[PDB]
Amino acid sequence: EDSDIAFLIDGSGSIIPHDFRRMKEFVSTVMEQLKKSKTLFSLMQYSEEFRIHFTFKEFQNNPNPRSLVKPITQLLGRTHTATGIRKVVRELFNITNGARKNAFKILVVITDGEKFGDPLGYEDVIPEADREGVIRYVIGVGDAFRSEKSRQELNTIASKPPRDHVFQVNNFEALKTIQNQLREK
Amino acid sequence: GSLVVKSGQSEDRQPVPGQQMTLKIEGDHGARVVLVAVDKGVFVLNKKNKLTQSKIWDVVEKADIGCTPGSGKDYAGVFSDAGLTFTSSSGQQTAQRAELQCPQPAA
Amino acid sequence: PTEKFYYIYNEKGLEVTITARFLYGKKVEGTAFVIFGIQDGEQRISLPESLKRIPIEDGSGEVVLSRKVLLDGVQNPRAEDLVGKSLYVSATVILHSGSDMVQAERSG
Amino acid sequence: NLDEDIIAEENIVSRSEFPESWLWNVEDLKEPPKNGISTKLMNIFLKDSITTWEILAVSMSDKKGICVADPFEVTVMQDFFIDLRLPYSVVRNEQVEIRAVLYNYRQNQELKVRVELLHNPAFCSLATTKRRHQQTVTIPPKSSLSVPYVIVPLKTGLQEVEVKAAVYHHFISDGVRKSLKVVPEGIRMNKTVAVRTLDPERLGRTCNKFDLKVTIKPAPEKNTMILEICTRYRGDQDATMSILDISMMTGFAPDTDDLKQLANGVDRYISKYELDKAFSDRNTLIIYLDKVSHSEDDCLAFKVHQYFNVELIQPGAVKVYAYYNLEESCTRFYHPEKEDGKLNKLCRDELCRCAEENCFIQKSDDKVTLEERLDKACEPGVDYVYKTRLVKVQLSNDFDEYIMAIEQTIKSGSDEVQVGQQRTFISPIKCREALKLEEKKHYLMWGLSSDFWGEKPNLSYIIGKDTWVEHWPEEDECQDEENQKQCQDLGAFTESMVVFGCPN
Ligand SMILES: *[C@@H]1O[C@H](CO)[C@@H](O)[C@H](O)[C@H]1NC(C)=O
Ligand SMILES: [Mg+2]
Repeated sequence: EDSDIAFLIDGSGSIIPHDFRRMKEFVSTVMEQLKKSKTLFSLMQYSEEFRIHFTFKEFQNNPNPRSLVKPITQLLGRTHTATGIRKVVRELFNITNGARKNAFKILVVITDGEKFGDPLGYEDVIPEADREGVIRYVIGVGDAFRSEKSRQELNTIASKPPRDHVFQVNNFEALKTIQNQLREK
Repeated sequence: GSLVVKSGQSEDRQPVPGQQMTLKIEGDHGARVVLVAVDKGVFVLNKKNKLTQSKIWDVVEKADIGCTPGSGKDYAGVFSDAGLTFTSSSGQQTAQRAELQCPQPAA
Repeated sequence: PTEKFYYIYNEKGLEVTITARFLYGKKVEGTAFVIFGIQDGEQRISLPESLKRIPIEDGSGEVVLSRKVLLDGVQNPRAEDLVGKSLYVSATVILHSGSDMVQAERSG
Repeated sequence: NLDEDIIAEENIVSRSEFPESWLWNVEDLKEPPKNGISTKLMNIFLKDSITTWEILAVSMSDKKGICVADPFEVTVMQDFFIDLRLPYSVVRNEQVEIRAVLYNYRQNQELKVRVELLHNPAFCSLATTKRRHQQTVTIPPKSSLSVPYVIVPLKTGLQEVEVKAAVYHHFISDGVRKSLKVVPEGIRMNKTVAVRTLDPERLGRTCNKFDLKVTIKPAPEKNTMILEICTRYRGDQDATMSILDISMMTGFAPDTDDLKQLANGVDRYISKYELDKAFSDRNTLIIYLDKVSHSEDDCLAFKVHQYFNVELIQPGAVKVYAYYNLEESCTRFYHPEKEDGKLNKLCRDELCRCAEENCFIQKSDDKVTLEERLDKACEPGVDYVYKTRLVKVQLSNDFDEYIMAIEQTIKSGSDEVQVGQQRTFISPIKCREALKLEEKKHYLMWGLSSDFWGEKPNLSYIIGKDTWVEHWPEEDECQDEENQKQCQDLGAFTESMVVFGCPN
């Protein structure tokens, strides 16, 4: 089977630079320790404006993740989470960027759980990921769990069940649930 | 053989709408399996004429050629009651079988 | 009904247990409409005096048709004609919501 | 903007998929067998429907043959959810009722919900585009609440309804999204006169069992009113147990003790729990009757109280039927000023649109300068801006008609308007007095191309949420020093609108 892995990081100002560094480094480790067959990686940084830091084509041609992740900055915008997702499903999972049909499609949403200024809601874009069939792993950060409505924003983003998908970034055993879900898949 | 439909992730308290579930099917080798999931709310409206493996055998056992649970009046009827014909060179033979359906007339 | 049939001399009359439950796996709290009738082959006769309006208690209920009430209805009081007649029961239960409504039946 | 602590409707992923059956699947058993058993594990998705999913299967191997299975049960639910209960055969262009039941299976935690009936241009609801309809409620653990919602099916066919309920100081939300069939009537033959000029210019090359009179009256001495019902049966002999479903005008509740007083009443009964239910969200009431008469009026009445203050109030609803038959029911809606309790809409030969949004664009703001005045006049939406004089007035129950005398065409739009012309502007009856409008007065007015009632040249005008109207006095009525500031901005609005025209 075909392992298509996408990565969506928040860059909003609410992301303190230390949270942000953890994100970039955790992603790079996620890919690194996901060194395994037939896995493809693409990334976009999301805030109030979006910019895909690498596509799948650019990844099959460049396997070194550290080379892909170093140049990434913070955006310091607003937080258009909902809009970011249609940018993931409509662009990253397009055949034009490398997307293969009948592949295991996973989205890694890495944010603190605070959408703001987004004109789009979730009731259009979440059922979209499900009608397209993308299994959504969410990685909350900093104080993504201090508040109540943030952490539920996460389960709102994460596919069900959220206990199996919602994880903190510093936790090192966020991969093994998925690293393993493929070993006989 | 055997066909079984059970969950494949016992480690779940209660399924949640939208969630993926691992379904463990055990079965005969090389078989084609035909599936259905029904809202049990349907059965609240109607549950007549639903399919069972035992309804299937009812059909087959109903189709049996024998027409008696036991013996017959003589050597011959034991065979014919069982759905058999016996014929020997000496002349002893089962009666004739002239009907596809069992001999109770108007039954 | 307690026993699949109706015993003609059962002094109790007939005790009936109402089980009402949601599809998802939870028990229902409400109130019931119980009506009975008789069927003679293709000929059915409704039994108007027996309708009872009765509560439903934590997914469980009991209703009792006393033999006194039972016998007052009957048309021809006791005969062999009565045998060969079966009974059917129509149940209409309304939730505390007042909204959802279910028609149920035991026949034969 | 009172409280900041709820999940936004805009982010409430509803329940979507409710198949009455699915997974018609056909899968093949390739697995290396152990024990003489190949084992298959098909990871799937759980539909947005809360029910136990029964699974039925059949193994057709050519060697052993067919084989039915032991059905499999997958028990699905959430702690707190909704299910929505609708009819099936509803009729377009007829006000109806729905009921939404939120269940709570949390064992010890009560809940406060803000739930919105979601806006739909296919339905005449209380929910305009911009004016939400959010009801706030509370739930006892291990209990569910019935919420009524009366609507008008404005269109035909497969219409979906949505309601999103969100909670406070807790986690989940939910949403129901469920379709059904809407259909037409076709009569349009109500007391027609022989030639009523109904025809256009360019074409061509029901309670049959029940008497039910419900009237809600007021009280003598927050606010309490009287509910009155008056019922009968039409037949040869009196009828069996009849039922009433009664639902509360938004934020209403009956008088707990008069409720008790009535239940001891002859031929009547309401169990204790729906009778000692709490004043917190006691909202839907069911009353069962021993029998109903075919011979005369047996009425009933009792008190209702106002638990929460909102200016606009869903009609109450009252649905009565024989215990055995729901489908030959009779439904009435009540409202004290709305006769027969029906929402205001606007109707032509077979079309209607919902007239229930704010009467006109909100007045009395601190800001009345040319700057904002022009901005709402320089917007593209403004098709027409006229200045007329209130010439004639047709007042009526439905709507109240103001006959306007256009002398000048300031800015025509998609309109072909001649000079010295008389045109019909409408305002709903609920709005009439709020407008403080008098004939013989000049008015400078504006609206949109979308806000034109009819087709040419037998047309009319409608004052909507965003229509702007303002009276214009005479020359002898603006010379006052008090009235300077108004007539100042009128003169400068006009001239700079006139000279410059529109910017673009
Ligand atoms: C029939 O006329 C009455 C008023 O006389 C009105 O209330 C009702 O809406 C009309 N019905 C139809 C179908 O036009
Ligand atoms: Mg931010």
